Amino acid sequence: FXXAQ
Amino acid sequence: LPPGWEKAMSRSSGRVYYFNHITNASQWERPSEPARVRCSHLLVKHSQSRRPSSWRQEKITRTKEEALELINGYIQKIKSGEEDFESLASQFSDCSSAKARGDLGAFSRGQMQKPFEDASFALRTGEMSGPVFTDSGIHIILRTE
Repeated sequence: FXXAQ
Repeated sequence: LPPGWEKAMSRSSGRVYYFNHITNASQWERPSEPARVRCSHLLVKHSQSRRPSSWRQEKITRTKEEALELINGYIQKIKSGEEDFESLASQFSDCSSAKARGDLGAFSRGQMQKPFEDASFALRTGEMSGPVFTDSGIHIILRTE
């Protein structure tokens, strides 16, 4: 979720 | 100098400046690790983004080059004081965090896409990155805590 690993 | 910072030479003016190869920040002024940081960001997605879609537009077709031009423009308006980071994030970020003025909350290492993590942890509180590239798109990151 968006810039989460 | 602090982590990531290097001395450089202005091509248009000849004056020394400082560049950070982790955050892509640059500034004239000589620059002034935490367990957690709090950051906001402004994301501009492009056609090569892992998910070329956002709340702003269902099919994102702009090229990476065009995304970078938009990011550079937002940085310019932020640095000149013409626009606030928070206002630009709310209006133009291709992330749902736009609804919270770009705020992502606090995070530690081992949670974010790597270029984003590294930039966030190399910023000092209050500092803003340059363009940061991830699989998501291109970010401007502001460290708030």
